[PDB]
Amino acid sequence: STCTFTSASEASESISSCSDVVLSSIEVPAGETLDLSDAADGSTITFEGTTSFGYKEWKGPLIRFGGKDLTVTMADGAVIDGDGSRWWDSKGTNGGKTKPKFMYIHDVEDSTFKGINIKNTPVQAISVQATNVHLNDFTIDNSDGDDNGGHNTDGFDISESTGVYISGATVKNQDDCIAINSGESISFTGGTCSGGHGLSIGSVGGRDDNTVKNVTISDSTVSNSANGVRIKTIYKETGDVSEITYSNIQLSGITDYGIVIEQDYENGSPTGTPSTGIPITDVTVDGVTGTLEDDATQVYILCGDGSCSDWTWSGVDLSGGKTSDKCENVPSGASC
Ligand SMILES: *[C@@H]1O[C@H](CO)[C@@H](O[C@@H]2O[C@H](CO)[C@@H](O)[C@H](O)[C@H]2NC(C)=O)[C@H](O)[C@H]1NC(C)=O
Ligand SMILES: *[C@H]1O[C@H](CO)[C@@H](O)[C@H](O)[C@@H]1O
Ligand SMILES: *[C@H]1O[C@H](CO)[C@@H](O)[C@H](O)[C@@H]1O
Repeated sequence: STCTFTSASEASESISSCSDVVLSSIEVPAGETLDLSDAADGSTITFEGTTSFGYKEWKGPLIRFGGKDLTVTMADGAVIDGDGSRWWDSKGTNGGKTKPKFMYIHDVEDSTFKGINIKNTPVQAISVQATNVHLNDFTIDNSDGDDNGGHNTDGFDISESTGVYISGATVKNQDDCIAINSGESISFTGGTCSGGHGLSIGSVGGRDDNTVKNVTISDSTVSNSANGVRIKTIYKETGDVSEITYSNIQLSGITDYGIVIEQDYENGSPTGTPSTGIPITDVTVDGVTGTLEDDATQVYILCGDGSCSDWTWSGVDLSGGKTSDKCENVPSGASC
């Protein structure tokens, strides 16, 4: 007795009483969240047809998950379409129109999301605040944003999580493919990132949680993006970044930085001066290869005095771009 919902109200009202849920071409009203947070433990949720959202300049989120032992999937041909170009104005979260957050995978545990297919989010696509979740074969296609004013269209923003396993994601966007602001035991593998800002740890600091530990980013590609591999920490803040592994990352058409690790962020931009309250230790880089554009820098490491240590750097083989003469306090295991 699968429950089939054709409206947001039906879902919100009835989801908790259902073990098998079908969300059939829901047109979510403007200014409302498609609220699935009261989903029954152990239930299955399937998206069918096109899920859409009415236009309002508000903060979202457009979709909110919640619960335990969930299985979330998409029917053949199904898509969750944010139709973000309605909001896009080249300013994203920094100005212009108020733009809603898209998908919150918050207050979720021991659940698997499979084949989630998303197009044109207003700003950031997925906010993850979860425990022991698998996010498999996602497609987050914000490629329309390149010519239609997309900005801050992050793939996965991760914070306050433990055990988040992303596999097989494809992210076409205008900002970070993934951004880990905090978390423990986070992995991203078999990913295809294009258009944006790369595979990022940070910015780290100034939040409720400023600890990143045990991150593995591997077997993935990053194309036509500002950065390949990145770790950013905030000037004069505290936290800890450790046990980070980048393995078998292939880059193409990188425009800014192949690998960039810097401890000098303030107000969303580099100051040029690092600080030492957010140590970055036990970082392994093993096999980062590919191509950089003419004005890109291969490697830029801007660490505080003593605040980056115990790095294991090998197989860094980049072609094109420039060599930095601005690196500071580079760990013995590494090189610009
Ligand atoms: C770092 O993260 C990995 C997960 O990315 C943790 O290892 C796993 O633990 C269970 C134990 O059976 C395995 O089934 C999983 O397959 C493991 N995951 C992976 C990707 O290998 C690992 O223990 C963490 N390291 C710590 C906490 O020291
Ligand atoms: C989802 O929406 C329903 C009605 O739309 C509420 O009753 C429920 O609390 C949740 O907000
Ligand atoms: C949600 O759906 C259930 C049926 O599964 C209804 O009983 C309820 O009133 C709401 O429509």
